[PDB]
Amino acid sequence: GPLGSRQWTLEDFDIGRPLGKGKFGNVYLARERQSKFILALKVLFKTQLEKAGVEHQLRREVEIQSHLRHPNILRLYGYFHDATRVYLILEYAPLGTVYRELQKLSRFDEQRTATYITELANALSYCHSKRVIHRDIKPENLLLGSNGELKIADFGWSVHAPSCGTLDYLPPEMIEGRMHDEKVDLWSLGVLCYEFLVGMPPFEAHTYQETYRRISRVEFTFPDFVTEGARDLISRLLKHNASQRLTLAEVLEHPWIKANSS
Ligand SMILES: O=C(Nc1cccc(C(F)(F)F)c1)Nc1ncc(CCNc2ncnc3ccsc23)s1
Repeated sequence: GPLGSRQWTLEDFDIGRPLGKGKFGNVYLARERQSKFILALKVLFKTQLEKAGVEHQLRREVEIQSHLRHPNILRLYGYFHDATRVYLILEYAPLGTVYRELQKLSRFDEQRTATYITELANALSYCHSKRVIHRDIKPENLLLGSNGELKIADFGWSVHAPSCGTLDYLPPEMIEGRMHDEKVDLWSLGVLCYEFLVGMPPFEAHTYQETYRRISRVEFTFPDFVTEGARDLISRLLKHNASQRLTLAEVLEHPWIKANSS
């Protein structure tokens, strides 16, 4: 492909409409001028990265992504900069974010949910084998390909094991500033499964302090419609003791996953 070749500049691209907004910058549709290749560009600001102390994290993300190749991980082809801005050259996800899909549908059926969980678990299995922990799994970081396949994105917070918004997706060991490993992604997977079926994550609250309290205690309940198989998978992922959480192999072979995934 044309985005694997070169020292990229902004003048190499036609810029299109905004695809999304982020805390650290906007994402735009783009077209590479020579090849006419359609892609996305995320535009970040130097001052903003400097002040937050995250420039090395961005370098690490680009480096991590230079190695990862999986159909359920969104490609990051490389980056360039000008005087004031840094630009990430990204694979375009034509069907948008899972975050937006959930807003539109309110909740997902068991089939769509199990299918997304399967694809996520495959992507994460691959990351963990290449010892990469994602650490930032949530619906805004999950995008959809031409055929509706899930693609994980944003390795800006990723680390090699062991080692911005709400607390909703973070496990007890992370919110308490403790040592943590690959099992953090397993907790976030449980949170996602719940959110997909219910329409909101299990520790959601009006305050950071209440979300913190409920995560620490693993204090949550299921609405009446959540089936016993889904309850089982979620309860075996949302364990305070990280070592007790299901492995990804065990998720992919879970009876509820097997029955409902396409
Ligand atoms: O955002 C990232 N990295 C980061 C972010 C903050 C801070 C840091 C730092 F701390 F500095 F390391 C690093 N990476 C990302 N990688 C992929 C992204 C997805 C961008 N969105 C889209 N992409 C393709 N198609 C569509 C369609 C709709 S939206 C959309 S964001």
